[PDB]
Amino acid sequence: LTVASVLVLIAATIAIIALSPKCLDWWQEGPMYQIYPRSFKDSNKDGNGDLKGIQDKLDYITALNIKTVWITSFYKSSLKDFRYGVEDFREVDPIFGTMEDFENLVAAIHDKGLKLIIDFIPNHTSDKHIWFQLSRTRTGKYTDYYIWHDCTHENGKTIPPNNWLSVYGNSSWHFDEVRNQCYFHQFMKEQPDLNFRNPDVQEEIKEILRFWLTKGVDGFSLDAVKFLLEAKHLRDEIQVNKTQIPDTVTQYSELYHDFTTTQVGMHDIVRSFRQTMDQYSTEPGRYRFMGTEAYAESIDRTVMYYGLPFIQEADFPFNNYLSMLDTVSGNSVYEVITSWMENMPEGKWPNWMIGGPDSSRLTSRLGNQYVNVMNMLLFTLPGTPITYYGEEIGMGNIVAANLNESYDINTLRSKSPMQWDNSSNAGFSEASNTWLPTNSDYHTVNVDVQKTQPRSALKLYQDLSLLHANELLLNRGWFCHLRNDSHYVVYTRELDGIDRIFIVVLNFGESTLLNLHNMISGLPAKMRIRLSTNSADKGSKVDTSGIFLDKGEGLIFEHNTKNLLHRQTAFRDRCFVSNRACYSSVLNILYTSC
Amino acid sequence: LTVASVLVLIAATIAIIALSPKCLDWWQEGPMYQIYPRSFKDSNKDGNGDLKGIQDKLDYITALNIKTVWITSFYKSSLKDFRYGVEDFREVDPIFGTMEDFENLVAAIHDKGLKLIIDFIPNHTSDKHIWFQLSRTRTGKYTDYYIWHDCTHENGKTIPPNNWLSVYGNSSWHFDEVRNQCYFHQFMKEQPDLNFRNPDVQEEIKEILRFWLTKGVDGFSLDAVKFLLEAKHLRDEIQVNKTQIPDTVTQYSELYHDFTTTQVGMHDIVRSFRQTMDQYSTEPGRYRFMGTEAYAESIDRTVMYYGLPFIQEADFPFNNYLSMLDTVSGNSVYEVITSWMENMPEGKWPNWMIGGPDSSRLTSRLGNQYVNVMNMLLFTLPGTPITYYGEEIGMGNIVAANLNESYDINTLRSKSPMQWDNSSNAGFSEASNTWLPTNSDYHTVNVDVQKTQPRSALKLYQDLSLLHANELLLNRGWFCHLRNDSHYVVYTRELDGIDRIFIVVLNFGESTLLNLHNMISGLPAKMRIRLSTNSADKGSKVDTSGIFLDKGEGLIFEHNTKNLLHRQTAFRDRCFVSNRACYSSVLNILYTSC
Ligand SMILES: *[C@@H]1O[C@H](CO)[C@@H](O)[C@H](O)[C@H]1NC(C)=O
Ligand SMILES: *[C@@H]1O[C@H](CO)[C@@H](O)[C@H](O)[C@H]1NC(C)=O
Ligand SMILES: *[C@@H]1O[C@H](CO)[C@@H](O)[C@H](O)[C@H]1NC(C)=O
Ligand SMILES: *[C@@H]1O[C@H](CO)[C@@H](O)[C@H](O)[C@H]1NC(C)=O
Ligand SMILES: *[C@@H]1O[C@H](CO)[C@@H](O)[C@H](O)[C@H]1NC(C)=O
Ligand SMILES: *[C@@H]1O[C@H](CO)[C@@H](O)[C@H](O)[C@H]1NC(C)=O
Ligand SMILES: *[C@@H]1O[C@H](CO)[C@@H](O)[C@H](O)[C@H]1NC(C)=O
Ligand SMILES: *[C@@H]1O[C@H](CO)[C@@H](O)[C@H](O)[C@H]1NC(C)=O
Ligand SMILES: [Ca+2]
Ligand SMILES: [Ca+2]
Repeated sequence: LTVASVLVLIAATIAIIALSPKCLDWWQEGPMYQIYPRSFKDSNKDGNGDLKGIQDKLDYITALNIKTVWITSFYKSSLKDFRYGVEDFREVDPIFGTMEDFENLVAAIHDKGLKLIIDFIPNHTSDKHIWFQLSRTRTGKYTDYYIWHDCTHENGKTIPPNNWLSVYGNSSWHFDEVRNQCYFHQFMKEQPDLNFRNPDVQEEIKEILRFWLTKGVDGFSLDAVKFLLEAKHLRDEIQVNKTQIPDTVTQYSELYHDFTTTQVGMHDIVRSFRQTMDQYSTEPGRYRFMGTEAYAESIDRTVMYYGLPFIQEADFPFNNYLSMLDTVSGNSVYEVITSWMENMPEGKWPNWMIGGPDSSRLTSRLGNQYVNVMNMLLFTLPGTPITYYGEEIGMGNIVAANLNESYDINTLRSKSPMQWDNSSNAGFSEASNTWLPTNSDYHTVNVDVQKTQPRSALKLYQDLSLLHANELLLNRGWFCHLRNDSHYVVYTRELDGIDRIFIVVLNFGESTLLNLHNMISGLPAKMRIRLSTNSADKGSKVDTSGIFLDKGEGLIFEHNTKNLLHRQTAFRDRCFVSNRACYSSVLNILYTSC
Repeated sequence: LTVASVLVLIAATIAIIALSPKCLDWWQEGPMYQIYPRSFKDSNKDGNGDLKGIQDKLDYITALNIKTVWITSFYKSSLKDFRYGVEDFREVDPIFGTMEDFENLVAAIHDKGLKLIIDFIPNHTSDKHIWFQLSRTRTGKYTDYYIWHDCTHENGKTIPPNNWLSVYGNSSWHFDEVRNQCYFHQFMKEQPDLNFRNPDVQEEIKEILRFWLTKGVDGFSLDAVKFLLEAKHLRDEIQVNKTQIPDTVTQYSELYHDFTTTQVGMHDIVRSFRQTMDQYSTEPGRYRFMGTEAYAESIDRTVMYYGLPFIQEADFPFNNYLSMLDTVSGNSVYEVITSWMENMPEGKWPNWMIGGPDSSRLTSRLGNQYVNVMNMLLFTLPGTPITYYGEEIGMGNIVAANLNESYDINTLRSKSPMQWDNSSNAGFSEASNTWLPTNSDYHTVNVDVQKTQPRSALKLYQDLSLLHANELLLNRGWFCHLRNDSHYVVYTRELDGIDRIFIVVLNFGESTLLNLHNMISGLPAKMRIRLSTNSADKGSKVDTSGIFLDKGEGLIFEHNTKNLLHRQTAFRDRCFVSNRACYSSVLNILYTSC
C-alpha cells in the first residue's frame, strides 16, 4: 500500500507545480510612490532636495506599504523643466548629491525590500551636451547624431524647411551659426532632438541603459516615446484651420501632427529597449520594469504600448487618465475606468495614478472632500496604484513664484516641498530661502500631525495599502462594475475560491442615497463597512436599502457568498481579469484550473 | 591509452555538433521558377491552363534544378487581374481544375522533392464575396468587415469623404444603394478593401492560412502588404502640385500617399501572419515560407520587412528591382546590387528576380543579346534566384489583344502561353481559340528545339542551376564586388576554406575590352572560363591583361588561391555574406569557427 502511496504524493507535487500560476512580479503587487527629488527632503542644508534626504526618509516609505519609488529624473541637466533636457546621462548634477550618494540610496533601498525606478529621456538632449558640441563642428561620427537640414538664414530671420512647430513655442527648426544648418528640436530652443535613425545613436542609448542597470536602478521609465522618430519627407503638416493664412500658425494646438508623432518604426525602437533590459532580467528576483509614459493621446494609441501576445514591448503604459479630470462625477469617473479596461489586451496589468508632476494637486483640482474617496479608488482597482509625493495627505497647490532659473510657470504648483513637520519650511530643510516656497497651511497638514491624530487622511492611506497587500481579492481578483450612474460608482472585486467579495461604493455626487438592492442581488439585511472614508464608521452596520453617503464618502463592503457576479450570464461583458486563477481554502495554494 | 582515446572521440563529436552551422532551408538553397497557372500547360483541352498541366510538366521543372514553384494566385476570382480580387478563398474557380486536382498536384510535387508556394491576397476581396454581400445588409458580425463611411450621394453624383484616389482610377470611395454608405476599395470598383482593424477580420485570415497549410502548400506569398491598414482620421492627402485646383486630381501619381500606405500597425499584422505559420513549421523538414512582395517603394521601406534581430517577420521581401530596369549598363546594374546588399540587415537572405507577371519580358525589354548575361547574374548572386515562367529561354512579348474578360491591357504581354513544342499553339493546348494568342516566333523558340541543339539559351540555364547547386561557393559564399564601371560589372564569390574563388565578369556595355590586372591582384598569366554565356569558351584560355568581350557576353573564372578579397583591409566595405562559415577540405564538414 505504501508503494502506491509514495507515487500518489509525487503525482500530487508535480500537479501542484504544474497548476501553480506565475507569481506576481514586484511591479504588479505593491503600490508606487512617485517622489520628486528636489522637493522631498534636504540633508546637506543648501535649499534644494537631494538623494540623501530620500534615504533618511526611507522608513516612512515602508510605513505606507510602498513597493516602488519611481524617482523623477535626476541628471546633470541645463534645463530642469520642459521634459528634463539632459546634458550628461552618465553624471549627476551638483544637486541631488554625487554618484556616491546615489549608490548609497539604491543600496539602502534594497536593504528594506523596496524597489527603485528612474526616469529616462532618450528622445532629446541639451545644448551643452558633448554630442551636440561635437555635432556642430562635424567631428567624426557625431556629425549625424542630430536631425540637421540645410536652411536659408539671411540678415533678418531664419526660414524653417517646413511649418513643423514645437510643443513649447514656434519654429521647431532653429539655426546655428557654427554648422550653418537648422536642427530639429521639437521641444525647446536648447533641446535638440536626438536623431534615432542613426544606428550609432540607437546603440549609444543602449550603453546608457546598461550603465544604470549595473548600478541596480531596477528598471526605467521612458519620458517621451512618441517623439522619437519623425517623417523623413520634410512635408508640411495639415492645418486644423484650412482657411488660415500661413506665416501665422505658431501654436502646437492648431496643427495636425501626423509626421512628428507615432511614426513607422517608433515602436520597434521601444521593442529594442526591452530586449536590452531583458539581458539583466535573467535573475529570478531581479526583474526590469519599463514604462512608456505617452501622454496627450487617445486610448487606442496608449494601449499599443502593451505589446503583442508574441512580442513583449513594455509592462504597462502610465495611465495619464484620472489626472486631467478636473470635475469628477459618476459618469466621468466611470468612463475613464471602462476606457482602459476595454481597450487593454487581456493578460496585461493595468495601472492608475491620480496625480503627477505635470498636473494640479488632488485637493486643489477636486477639493479637500475628494481626497479620501480618490485614494480608495486608487487601491480598489486591479491596476498598480501609483501615488504622487505628498498625495497620501491633502497638500494644496501654491502660487506661481518668479524663479531666476528656467522653470515653467504653470505645472510648478505641484513641485512644492514635502510638509514633514510644523517647523520652519515644514521641516523640509533647515536652511533659508528654499528653491520653492512651502505651502502656507503646513502647520495643520503634515505627516507628524496626521500621524498622532485619528480620523485623519493619513491612516486611510496606510490601511488601504495594508488591505491591498494582505487581502488577495485586491491583489489579483476580478473586476465587475455595475452599470453607469451620475451620483455613485459601484464595482465588485472577487476571485474564484475565496467565497467572499468586496463591494466598493464611491459617491462622486451630491449627498445622495443609494439602494444596493437595485444593483446587486443576494445581499443580506445588514452589511458591515470594512473600510469607511471617515474612520469613525468602520465596522458599523448599514442596511442595503438606504445608505447615507456624503459628497466625499466611500465605503468598502465585505460580503460572504459563493454567488460571484463574474459567473452569471448577465455580468459577462462587464467583468475583467488579468491572471485568471482559483483559490483553495483547504490547500492554501493558487490554482489555474478549478 | 584507449580509455583516453574514447573520450577524445566524444569530445570531437560534441565539438562538430556544436560548431556545425544551421543547414540552409529549402527556400535558401535552390532557385524558384514562378509559374503562371493559366499560361503554362493545358490538359482538359478547354483553352486555358490548369493545375493538371503543371503536374504533367513536373519532370521538366526538376530538369532545371528548380526547388520551389511559387504558383501565381489561382482562386475563384471574379476579377482575374488587378491584384487578383478573390471572391472565395476556400474554393477554386472552374478553371485550374477542382480541389482534387490541386491535392494531386501538391502530392506529386512532394514526391519529386520539390516545394510549393501559393500567392495570398489578404488585403481586399471581390464584390461577389459572401462577406461583402452580408455586409451591405448589416447581417451579424459582418457589418463592420469593410471600411464603411457615411457619404452624401444625391441625384447626380457621389461625394467621397476625402480625396483618397485608387491605384487604378478615381474616387477610392464608392457608393452603394443597399447600405447607403461609401466603402473603401483603393484598387478597383469591385475590390473592397477588407478592414483589418476588426479583430474578427484579422482572425478570419488566420483560418484561411491554416486551411491551405493543412493541404501542404508549403508557404505563402502575400501580394499587397502596404495597403492593409489606413489612417483612421479621414483627412485629405498632400497633393504634389500645391497650386493644383481640386475636383481635378484623379491620378494616383499626383498625390502623396501618407495615410493609405505603410501605416502604424501594418507590420504588426505581418508579424502575426508569421506567428500563425510558425505553428506548422515545428517539423524539422517542413518549414513555412512567407513573402511580403511590396512593390513600388523605396529601398529603406522594403528592407523593413526582413524583421528585427529579436522578432521574425518574413524570410525575405521579393526584390522588385532588376525588373523595372529597361536600359541596362554598368552603372544601373551595379547600383541595384549595392542598394540591396547595403540596406539589408546582416544574417538575412537576399533574393533577385529578373522578370515577373507585372513586367515586360527579358528579351523584349533588354534584348535577345542580354538573355544569356542576365541569367548568369541571377545565379551568381548570393540571394535566392527567382525565375519567371518562360524566362529560361528567350520568349518575346505579344501585342495587346481585345479580350472579353476584364483584363489589364498593359502587363498582359507577359501572360503569353508557354512555348513547349512547334505544333499548334506551340504545344500549349490541343484546343483552338486559346485564351491568349501564342507568340508568333514559336517554331524557333521552344523547349524541344532548344534541348536538341547545342549552344542554345536553355543549356546555359541548366548548368547554371547545376553549378549553383553543386558548388558551395555559389550556395553560401562571400560577395565582394569590384568598384563601379560603365562597361563591365565584376564581382568575386569566395568562401573560407575553399582555397578557390569564382570571378564573374558581365559586360553590359558596348563590346569593350577588360584588363583584369587593374581590378584584382594576384591573377596568373592564364585563366580558364568555367561557364561562358556562349557555350564555346567553356574551358578555353584567356590572359588577364586583355579580354575580348562582346555586347551580350559574360564569363566565370575559376582561380585557385588563398588570397580571398574579403580578408583584405581594402575589400571590407564591399563584401557581404549571410551565413559566415568556414570550409574544411580534410574533414568534409561545415565550420562556424575557423
Ligand atoms: C514666437 O517667437 C517670439 C520671439 O521670441 C516669441 O515672443 C513668442 O513667444 C514665440 N511664440 C510662442 C507661442 O512662444
Ligand atoms: C479659422 O476658422 C474660422 C472658420 O470657422 C475662420 O475664422 C477662419 O477660417 C479661420 N480664422 C482666421 C483668423 O483666419
Ligand atoms: C508644532 O507642533 C508641536 C507639537 O505638535 C507644538 O507643541 C508646537 O506648538 C507647534 N509649533 C508651531 C510653530 O506650530
Ligand atoms: C449612461 O450612459 C449613457 C451614454 O453614455 C447615457 O445616455 C445615460 O444617460 C447614462 N445613464 C445614467 C444614469 O447616467
Ligand atoms: C474617372 O471616372 C470616369 C467615368 O467613368 C472614367 O471615364 C475615368 O476613366 C476615370 N478616371 C481614370 C483615371 O480612370
Ligand atoms: C502644376 O504645377 C505647375 C508649376 O510648375 C503649374 O502648371 C501649376 O501650378 C500646376 N498645373 C495646373 C494645371 O494647375
Ligand atoms: C516541328 O519539329 C519537327 C522536328 O523538329 C519537324 O520535323 C517539323 O517539320 C516541325 N513542324 C513545324 C510546323 O514546324
Ligand atoms: C562611379 O560612381 C560615381 C557616382 O555614382 C560616378 O560619379 C562615377 O562617374 C562612376 N565611375 C565610373 C567609371 O562609372
Ligand atoms: Ca525626435
Ligand atoms: Ca486595406
